[PDB]
Amino acid sequence: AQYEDGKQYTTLEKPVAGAPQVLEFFSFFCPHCYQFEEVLHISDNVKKKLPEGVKMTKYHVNFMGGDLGKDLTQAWAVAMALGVEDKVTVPLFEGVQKTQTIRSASDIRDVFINAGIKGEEYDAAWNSFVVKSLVAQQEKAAADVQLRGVPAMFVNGKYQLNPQGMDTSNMDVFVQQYADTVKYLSEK
Repeated sequence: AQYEDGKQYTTLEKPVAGAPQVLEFFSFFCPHCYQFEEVLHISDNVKKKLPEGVKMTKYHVNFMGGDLGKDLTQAWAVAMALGVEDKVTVPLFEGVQKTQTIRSASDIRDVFINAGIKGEEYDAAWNSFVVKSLVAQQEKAAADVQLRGVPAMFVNGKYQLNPQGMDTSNMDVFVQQYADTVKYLSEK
């Protein structure tokens, strides 16, 4: 075939029921996630080729960057609740990996403040139980697939993207191949 299990994707031998349709994991500490987000715009290009009626979910993970890592998962919970993912993603990536000015929860918060979320609104979110459950979900979803590496994408709880088996000569070509795989898996 042209799409083979084990070549552009793998199959979970322990499929996850009731999963988000398209589910992506990242970490602001993860160098390839940095590339995926601002150089490649994977999420964006996947969305453009996804079918009618498909929800795209993106979650942060704890297992990189110790204490800041968890903080970052809480702050991504905040970003989701306030619907400001689009406004903090880029400055969080550059804060952790480029400029290295994010060293504490406080520095994380600054990115939000500078992006126009108000202090009280952020702090309110930060401490809210609605955020607490969104942290739970991120953890639960990573747990359900025993996730040990990012970036990572799963489709319908049963297939996992395998980017190491796609050509990386051309970056544009890598992305289309990646997205087309997701669409393929989506229709399966």
